[PDB]
Amino acid sequence: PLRDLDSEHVSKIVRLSGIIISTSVLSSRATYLSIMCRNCRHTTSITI
Amino acid sequence: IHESSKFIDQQFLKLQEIPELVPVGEMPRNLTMTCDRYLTNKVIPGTRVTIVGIYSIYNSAIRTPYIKILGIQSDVETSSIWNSVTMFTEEEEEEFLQLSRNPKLYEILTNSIAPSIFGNEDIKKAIVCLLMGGSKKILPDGMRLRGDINVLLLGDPGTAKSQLLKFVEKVSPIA
Amino acid sequence: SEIHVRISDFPTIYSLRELRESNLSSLVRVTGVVTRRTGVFPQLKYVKFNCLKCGSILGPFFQDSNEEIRISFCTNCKSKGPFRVNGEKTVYRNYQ
Amino acid sequence: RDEDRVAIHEAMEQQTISIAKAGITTVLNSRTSVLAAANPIYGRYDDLKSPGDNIDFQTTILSRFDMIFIVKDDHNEERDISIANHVINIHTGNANANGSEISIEKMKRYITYCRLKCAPRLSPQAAEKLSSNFVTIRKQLLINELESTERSSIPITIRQLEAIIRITESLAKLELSPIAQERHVDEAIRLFQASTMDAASQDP
Amino acid sequence: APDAVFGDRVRRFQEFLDTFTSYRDSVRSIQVYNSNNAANYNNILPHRIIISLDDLREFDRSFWSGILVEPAYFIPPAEKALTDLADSMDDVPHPWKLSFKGSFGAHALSPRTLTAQHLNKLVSVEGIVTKTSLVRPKLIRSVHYAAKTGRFHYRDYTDATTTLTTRIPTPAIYPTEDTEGNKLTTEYGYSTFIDHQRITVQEMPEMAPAGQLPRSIDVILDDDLVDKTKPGDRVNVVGVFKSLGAGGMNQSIGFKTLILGNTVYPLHARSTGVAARQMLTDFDIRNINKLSKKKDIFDILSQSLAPSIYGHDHIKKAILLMLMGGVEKNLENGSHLRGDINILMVGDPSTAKSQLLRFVLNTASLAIATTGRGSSGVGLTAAVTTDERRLEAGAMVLADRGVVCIDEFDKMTDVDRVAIHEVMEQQTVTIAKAGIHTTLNARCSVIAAANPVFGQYDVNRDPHQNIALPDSLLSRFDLLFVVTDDINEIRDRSISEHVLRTHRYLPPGYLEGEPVRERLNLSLAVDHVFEKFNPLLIPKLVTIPFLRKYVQYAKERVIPQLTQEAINVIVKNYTDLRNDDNTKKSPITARTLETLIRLATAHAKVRLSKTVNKVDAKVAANLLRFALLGEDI
Amino acid sequence: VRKDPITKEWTLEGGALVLADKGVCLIDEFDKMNDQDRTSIHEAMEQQSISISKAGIVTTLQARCSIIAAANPNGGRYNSTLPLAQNVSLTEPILSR
Ligand SMILES: Nc1ncnc2c1ncn2[C@@H]1O[C@H](COP(=O)(O)OP(=O)(O)O)[C@@H](O)[C@H]1O
Ligand SMILES: Nc1ncnc2c1ncn2[C@@H]1O[C@H](COP(=O)(O)OP(=O)(O)O)[C@@H](O)[C@H]1O
Ligand code: BEF
Ligand SMILES: [Mg+2]
Ligand SMILES: [Mg+2]
Ligand SMILES: [Zn+2]
Repeated sequence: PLRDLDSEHVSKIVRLSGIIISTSVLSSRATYLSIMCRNCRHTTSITI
Repeated sequence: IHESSKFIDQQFLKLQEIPELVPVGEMPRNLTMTCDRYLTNKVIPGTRVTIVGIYSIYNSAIRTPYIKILGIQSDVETSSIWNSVTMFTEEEEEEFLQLSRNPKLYEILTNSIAPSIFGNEDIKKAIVCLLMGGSKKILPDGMRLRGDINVLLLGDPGTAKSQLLKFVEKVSPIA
Repeated sequence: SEIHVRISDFPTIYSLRELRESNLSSLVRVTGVVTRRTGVFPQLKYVKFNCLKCGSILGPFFQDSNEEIRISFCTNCKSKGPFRVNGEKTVYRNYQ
Repeated sequence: RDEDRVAIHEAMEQQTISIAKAGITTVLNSRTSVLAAANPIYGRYDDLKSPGDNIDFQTTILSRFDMIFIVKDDHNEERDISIANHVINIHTGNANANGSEISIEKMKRYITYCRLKCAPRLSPQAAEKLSSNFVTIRKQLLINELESTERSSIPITIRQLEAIIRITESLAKLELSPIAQERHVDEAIRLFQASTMDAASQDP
Repeated sequence: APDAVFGDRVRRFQEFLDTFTSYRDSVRSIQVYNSNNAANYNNILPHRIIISLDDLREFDRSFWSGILVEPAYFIPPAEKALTDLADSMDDVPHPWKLSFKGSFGAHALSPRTLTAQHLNKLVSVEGIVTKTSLVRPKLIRSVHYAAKTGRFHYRDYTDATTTLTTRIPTPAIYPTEDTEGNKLTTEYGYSTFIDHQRITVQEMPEMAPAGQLPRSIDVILDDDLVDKTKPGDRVNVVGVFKSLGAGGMNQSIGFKTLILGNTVYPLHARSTGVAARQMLTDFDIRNINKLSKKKDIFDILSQSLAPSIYGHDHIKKAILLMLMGGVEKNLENGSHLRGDINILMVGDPSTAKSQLLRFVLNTASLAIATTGRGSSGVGLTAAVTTDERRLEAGAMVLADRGVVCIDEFDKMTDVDRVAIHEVMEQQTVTIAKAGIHTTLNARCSVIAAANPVFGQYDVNRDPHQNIALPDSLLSRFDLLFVVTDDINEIRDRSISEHVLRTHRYLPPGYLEGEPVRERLNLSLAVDHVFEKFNPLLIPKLVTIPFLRKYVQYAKERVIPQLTQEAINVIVKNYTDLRNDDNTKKSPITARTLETLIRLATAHAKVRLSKTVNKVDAKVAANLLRFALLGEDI
Repeated sequence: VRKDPITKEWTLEGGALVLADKGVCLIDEFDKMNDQDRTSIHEAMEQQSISISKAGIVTTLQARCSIIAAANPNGGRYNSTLPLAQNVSLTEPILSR
């Protein structure tokens, strides 16, 4: 139950039920992006 | 470098306890939730869902709990114009083809509509005709002809009119 | 992990009006009616920081409910970048 | 409410809702068929008064509807006992309950299949029958309207012809026949007489 | 730093432009037009061109897929090639910009389906414009002047939006002093400013799911694309779906995402603010004139409006005249004379009053449909937002130079009709409320439908008790029609065959039992003359898009003028209408004289005549007599 | 669907009918109901499911509740010579359930 959520459940997979009352707008995140030094002009590729 | 990066989308949902299963004079407890990639745009507000995800902690000494979404077990919800299968498996299609050829299917559907309700035979037949609906047509000049059948029930109370309407919504695709 | 202790039947009963100041830092027994519950929030108990130069989580530190230990001087690296709390490594306690 | 009624007028017949609030202008789509149940103007409708008086709805609203089912709770002891026994059997009597009843889910999927696969058209010989019956019905209603000073509370207009055509096409779609049949027309007219023109006949 | 890939893309696009000479011809036409405009002074078309992406796909699949998938590396080469072509053509001693039309495959989306997977890809979004920012200038080059040296210094600015590829961030510092410390005086009027406007596009209400919150995207327009839309329009904006900013990745929840604007298309739709302009080919113009040379051209056109509707011939003629409209007179001193024809239909239930209105809504160049009680006097006219205190244009203001189709006119509140008085007659909307004193301009023609008060038009009582409307309001309406559903066996029969023939109508390519699918028909604002199927079964019936073309041509090209023969006919008809009592369905005012003149002018328009003759005045008088007296010859 | 100004978030709160999903709902001053309250009472008593369509939330909450109601006759006193219809302002569809 949503009221029964406990600190012992932190970082553990939890099964629970409820009602969806609000869905925010899609926000784009980064999964792979290419960067550059303003000085070195050194390309790089971070993966998240 | 934005023209070379690759992005994925994130959507924030907020879950609330079922409104009836709450303490009497207490605001229902709601919990902020997050999903991403193909789990985005999978639910609409008001849907009753079951959630599999990681209970987590977010700092704004105290901390704010929230759940990463791993899977959304969306229950059966209201059937809307968009929320419909529109796709029939083969066996279902042949079964419907067999049913359409039955000679008494008109009587079966008359018997199938509100079978607990006694009498009102022609009313049930008219209900069946309403559920089928006529033909929707569009004249070349833009004129549109009615392709729906609207029926009025008018009588003394206790004639099961409300129950018949409830049956009609329970059987119809969208109501 | 830890056993907490319950104390009952405190002979002194003080209503909310007469707390004044002399009752600070002392055990007090009060009566009243509950108005609002703020819910359950997991409170840090066994906090595990880490340093950017370390690359690993530091040894767990107890955090009493006075104020958390915002470390500014790394024990190992002496670096000013130890501000990071890793979730599942820290032990949390219910706070309402 | 009146503000709802004015919108329901267009929705039932033009199958659309027009909105022109300040700043937003659009014509939404409401392609639905409405089934309405209502008590008469009084708690019980008395034929002792003028039978046009027990019909609370105006001529245009009744013109929208494809039929008006005037149902009366008659006072037959045998029929009342029949209803009571039916109710007891249904209400945990377990005297009920193959092949004569289609489940709700199966019937709903059949409804979807019928609506989405086929949409019949009238046969050319059905048109003559429909026109003849429509003209005869209008002339009979004119006979009544000459007989009675009050105009018929339930009107028969071109919308009634549309209703009969739509019922015939509905039956043909039910039978999954791409062409509407004469038997379909006869059944539709039978329903029309049983549904409308008896409410009209009940009124002066 | 010249690059080989850039040069190769440039030469490939130059080959493409050389292959399809139409774009070359258009560029030449733009250049010669601008030169001619400069010649007359001893408007300026923008340096833009529309590319059909389909032709590019046919010509070069690789380059097409490159534009669609990675426009950052492909659009600038194309723009450089086009600029080179323009410079080479302009042998006579500001780069050109590129625009796209055609099919976008899976990139044609709505604001709801703009998932992040479409970023950095040329998308074509369709929706409704909710907010439009003010058109502000943007500083791109700043010319300064050193008072001591006497030399003009300049600097060029840039930002992430104005270029597709990410440039190295150079902070924008305004030069206050010379390199040698001399003071600089900024030279406005020599520095360059570019118009910049941001608009928000929201999911179209027609296609949006009902009962759910809408989704919106922000569009950045620039230079010639600014102020091409009005809030509430339906648009098809195409441009790169760029993402901007560090997006919080740099230490201070996603990335700022917006659609850089390449092209904006005002999409015409049913009951919206945008009109629908039909391209008139020379073939179309010749056909229009030839059909105008016909004798019963008025009858042919009028019968072409609602073939599926039997009868109501006079109502159809009135609607045709209303669509054509009369000329507007603005006297030198300043006074205004109404030049529109209003029509009111009062009749029994199921006499087709609404279907005619819906036809007018679907066929007029600019029409807006409203119902009575649902739309208040705030919905009509205009309203003040109070949010600072901006004006929200209502139904009648949006329908300027158009048609307003009001349904259930009887039901609409008395206060609403009080509001509609001035709009119907003076063709202005005055606010003068809450410190906002403006006079909005709403020159629209109104057509309405109302049931008679007693549910049906009972001829036993006088017209006044059945109509149940103020006399002034009825005076506003140019033509008032009363239609009664009367029982007649011959008429009932004929109606029956007509309706039955309409119901058994087959589309050109549909199966007998196939269900007909509807389409939204979002026409883009900018086959034979007659129709194969006539439901009434010889007078030819014209194809309805051809009727729209005819109406557009007549409204634009021809402006009739009154002539003495007509003046006399209209004067005599007005006099004997006013001085003779026949229990008219409407009272007679000077508005009836104006109506006679306006109908005569509209009829002259229908014949494509620069002058009004006796026949037009006779037609107008007969139509008005049928309207009022209820009788004809 | 109301937002608490201090915390600034939406909450879906059902009526007393929804809260008493599997219990009783005691409605005092039954005659003195608002129009919205009367409509909600009628919906709960007829279909046992309150439906909500505000702020993007389109769902039908469940309310299967037994109603114990107290109401006052018109004029603060029951007139015996009148039927039940004239004694109480509630309309017949409300009472019939
Ligand atoms: N003909 C009937 N057959 C079966 N049950 C009936 C019939 N008429 C009434 N009922 C019963 O009465 C109720 C339906 O009447 P109701 O829906 O209240 O009518 P109304 O539409 O006039 O309000 C249900 O409990 C139903 O089981
Ligand atoms: N003269 C007519 N010719 C063809 N169809 C007609 C005619 N009169 C009525 N109808 C049909 O009857 C229906 C009612 O028309 P509608 O415009 O809704 O009536 P109302 O005048 O009540 O608004 C429509 O389906 C229309 O096609
Ligand atoms: F019955 Be109608 F829409 F005047
Ligand atoms: Mg009922
Ligand atoms: Mg109408
Ligand atoms: Zn360290």
